[PDB]
Amino acid sequence: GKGIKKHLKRVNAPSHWMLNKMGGQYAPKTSSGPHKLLESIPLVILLRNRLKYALTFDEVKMILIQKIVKVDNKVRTDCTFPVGLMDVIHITKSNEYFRLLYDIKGRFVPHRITNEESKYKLCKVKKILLRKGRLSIAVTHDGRSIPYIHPDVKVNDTVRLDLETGKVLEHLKFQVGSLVMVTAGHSVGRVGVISSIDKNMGTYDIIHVKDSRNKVFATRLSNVFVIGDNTKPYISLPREKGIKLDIIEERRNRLKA
Amino acid sequence: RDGRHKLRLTGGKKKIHKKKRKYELGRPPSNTKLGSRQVHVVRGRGRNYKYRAIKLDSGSFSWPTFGISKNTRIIDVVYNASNNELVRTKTLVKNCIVVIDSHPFTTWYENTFGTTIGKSKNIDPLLLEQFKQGRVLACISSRPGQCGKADGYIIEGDELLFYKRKMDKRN
Amino acid sequence: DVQHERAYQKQEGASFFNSKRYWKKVGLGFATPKEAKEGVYVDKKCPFTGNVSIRGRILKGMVISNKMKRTIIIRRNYLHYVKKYNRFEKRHKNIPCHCSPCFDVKEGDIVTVGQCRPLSKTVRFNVLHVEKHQIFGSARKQFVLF
RNA sequence: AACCUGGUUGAUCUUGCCAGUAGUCAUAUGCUUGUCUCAAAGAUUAAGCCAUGCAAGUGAAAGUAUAUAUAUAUAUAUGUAGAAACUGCGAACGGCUCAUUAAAACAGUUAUAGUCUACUUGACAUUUAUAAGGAUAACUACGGAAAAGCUGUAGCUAAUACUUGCAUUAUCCUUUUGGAUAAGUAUUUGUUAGAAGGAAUUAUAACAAAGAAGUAACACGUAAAGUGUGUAUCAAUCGAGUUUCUGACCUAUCAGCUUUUGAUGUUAGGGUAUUGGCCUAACAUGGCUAUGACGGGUAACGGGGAAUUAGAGUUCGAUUCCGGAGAGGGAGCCUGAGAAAUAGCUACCACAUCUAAGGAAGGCAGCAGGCGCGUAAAUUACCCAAUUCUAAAGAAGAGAGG
RNA sequence: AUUUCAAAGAAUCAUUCUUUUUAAAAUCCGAUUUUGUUACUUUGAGUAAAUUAGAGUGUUCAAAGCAAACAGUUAAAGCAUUGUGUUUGAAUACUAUAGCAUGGAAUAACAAAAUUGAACAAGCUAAAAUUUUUUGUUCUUAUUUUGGCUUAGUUACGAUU
RNA sequence: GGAAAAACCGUAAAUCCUAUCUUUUAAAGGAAGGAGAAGUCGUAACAAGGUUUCCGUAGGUGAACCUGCGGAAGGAUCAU
RNA sequence: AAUAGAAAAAAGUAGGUAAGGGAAGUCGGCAAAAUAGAUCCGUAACUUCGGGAAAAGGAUUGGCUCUGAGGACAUUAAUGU
Repeated sequence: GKGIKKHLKRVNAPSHWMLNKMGGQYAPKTSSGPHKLLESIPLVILLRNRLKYALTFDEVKMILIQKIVKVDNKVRTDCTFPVGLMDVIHITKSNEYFRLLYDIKGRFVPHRITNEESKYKLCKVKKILLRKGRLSIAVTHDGRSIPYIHPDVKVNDTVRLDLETGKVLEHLKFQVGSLVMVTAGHSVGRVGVISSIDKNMGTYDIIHVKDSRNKVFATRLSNVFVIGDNTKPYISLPREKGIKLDIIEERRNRLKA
Repeated sequence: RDGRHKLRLTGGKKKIHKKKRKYELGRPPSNTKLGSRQVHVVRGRGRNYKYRAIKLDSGSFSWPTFGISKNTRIIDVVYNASNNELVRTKTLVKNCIVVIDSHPFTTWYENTFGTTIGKSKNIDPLLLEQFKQGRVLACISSRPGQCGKADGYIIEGDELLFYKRKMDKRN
Repeated sequence: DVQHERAYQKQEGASFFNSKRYWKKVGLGFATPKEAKEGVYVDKKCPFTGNVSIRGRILKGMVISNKMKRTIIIRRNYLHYVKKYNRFEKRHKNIPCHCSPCFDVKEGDIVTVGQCRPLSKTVRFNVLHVEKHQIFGSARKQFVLF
């Protein structure tokens, strides 16, 4: 016939899966679900290839049957389920909580998080729709639907979201003084303050972002994730704090240990 | 069927490969005539259901000027914009001119305002003259071949004048 | 006046029995022409009063032919870089484009067209702005560098 | 490593070729071959033909068991297994070839305000009931036909298969509250009113008509109140179709092509999932062309890329990935979210197997293996452990794959 | 061919690189900031991996791979409030000329360009805004102010060799 | 409510007839080009090659060629 | 009309028509037959470029019931005959 393609070659899979050349022929194909294929990881990769609690896909299946993994406060059950851009992985046997974040090279690391901050997540809204009876709803990059959102919150504003009720605690404006995290552009995996906004009719919109070392780079509006307000990042950043060393310096640092 | 296997923009005869795909469709055309309501269900791609009315007679007709509708039997097909064949054969199609039995509207007006919402817009004499003789000229608006019913509106003013002149120099 | 093709012509979405004609704003920094707006004409593929709308690319071209009902043929001339010789050569492409009754377009006029949903087999742009400009010789042989 | 030599003559210097030299993820072949790692391999010739075997199924809390087997407590209670079968979901992916095909397909680049979208995700629904209607399989009995994944009767009986169908909430006023009134999701029509996008005939709100479809008569036992399965609308998602722009080999001993048989446009329809000559009718008389149209050739699938390169380049790309195309040649169809599907189907032509001659069954460019073609190419191997996929998803399957 | 030439300061080794100011209009509170199109060019953005160039890494060496390293005859050490091995690596670039955004002085094009075309000040005129408002569920009217248009004046008024 | 069966448009396989194009390929006889030998007949060209050569052209001839007409020097003269 | 009636055979002569074959008949396709009107398509070698040409070779054609196309006048665009 000519249906949907269900297979995925290991070579054809995203580079940031970080799989080798010689390990079989087919990758896990992510199931359909709350984050885009190219913009996630399948849970198998997280358990086996990153954390190393399984050496085989089979061990991942054995782990998954046991209801000891929870993503987003709820138990999950399919191996190929997506990890998502911002979420909380909870491994209940050893009492470990991870929040998923980007490094500074462009791949996902599971980052050790305290029990207290584990009970919330950060959700970018992609759209806001007006549904019957004049009740607004917001639509998230986390695949999740938000009923009864503030009219004060607009499309690029992010929102802090509880995991027990699924309701909003507060929100972070996309104002030109807010911390932004880069999600998929060439300079993916950085944090900066938002210098400047440029609006182009009918076409892509670019935002100029400044690093803590005062380096500047530009990036496309589509992939920009608000991550706090000028006081602090609202979730705990991983080790390099979103700050990218330049290659020469990085190699110089590596040697000088 | 759809979208290829006809000549190049230059006038050239473009080659063919890619054997006809199902998603082209080009489903067989339906006439639909004036009789007793009879409709067939059609299963369209992706499980879109459509309704094939093959005969009809009873529509939803709207008096646009007062924004109100009544259901009425449709007396005859009298003019078609496109080919004369459809009107001759007594077959309905979207933009066709039929005649409706005006007793519902007449009854409504008498009940509501009196005499044979946004009140008192005062009819039109030409339309009124038609109205006394009890069967009134209307344009079907909905698509019978898609929607399984034929729904329309009473013609008015300038549009009315145009259809009257074309329909009936004059042979 | 306007209509005499064998179906009534209406300007749908104008409305007639309540309110207090019809035209739209087109955007992208273009200006809705006065001659479109206070003109009386009826159309369906006109970008200032049809159901059609502009989205996609915006290009400038030269009009070659005016001789179909409301439809024009524009040539885009351009310079093609040839890697072997570090040099250019002229090449060109015709885009058949819908017009409007609003403009009055003469062979050799410059026009700014926009992309839109397919309106005929090869009619896939529609004119947004008429930049008037006299030409010498024949437009088919002419070269403008836009 | 940005390299040159021998050959016109009696001797000479040029021009000029031929000859040498090296490489070639580029084939063949001759001789020889001790090791070890690594590993291409019936593409060029015949998209030629195929014997035999294998290559897609699926039930570990959770639709259906008086076939049958079984463990505890007192014929009864619970349960536990369960051949068989209906039903469900997949089998529309994979894998293989490269014949077709030169603005086609393809690559980057748009658009979808022109649309469809199962599984999965998150929001979350409206005009007899202490529990409803049959009829059917397996199964039983009698059978038929040389033979086929042939199936005839008649008697049974279930289902998350098929089929019915049961309240109650919301609006306005005195003023926590006391009264009155409303009450169809898509979809489609007519009428108007008008959180966002560059731009709305958009989201949306009202009025008057029609209106699908639904909102549990289903299964477990979960938290020291839960799960499965089905389900309307929206969004998300895995995607798909169209679609903008720009990019190609050789040929002028192919120069005018295209328009009755849609060519180019306008209007109106029909059709589509949707736009459109996509298709019908009526009307225009256009559209393309030496900046090479229209033809012809290609021992031409495209690209990522490959070989050779000092720098330009030149040749190559069946072949690991992506995309396209096709399943002997053409054509037409069913089902379903997804197919013009080929280990779905119907027919023709070209081939061709079994037959007691009445009829029946067929498609290796899946993997093996055979014949033929040839310059030219491997085992009828072992295994589902890994890699992954499909399932009622651990536990089963997979010549996908190792 | 031609339409904006230059001048001053600091760094550095004698040169080099860098900054300041110098016409005119509009605009903003005597001071503050905007000004043809396009090619071209610069940065950027957004780019599948394998391949390829390439950083890291003693596969026994190499072809390679994408890993690994460290301490410990079995514990120290660290840090967790009697428990827990620790550091990690999988960079970078390229990914047409076309398309997208972007700084630009030169070089090119092109636009604008006198059997004539302006720019402003004055006055009249028709459109809009502002203030008022006739009359027992609502129909009017009236002054003023702003953009468009008809008509004398006034400017370094207007054309490179 | 509904199986068989038919008719009509519409897809439209396939079969046959022409028509053109394409591709090799047969054929008496004709007429070329090359390759091979020591064969015949000449003496055309190279020297003023024993009539300067060569061109264009036309006619003739046994062939090499000869001749007319008009050119050229790559001529045998750069020059009273 | 330089006759009539009746009969009805050979033969004659002016005619028809023949299964299956299709020029085998004959010096010889002679005779006979086939074709043909029109509209719409399609039309070669070769050619003194004028032709060849109706070439060749196709298709269609009734009756009925409709539809469209094509004028002339005269009222003060529309309205009429």
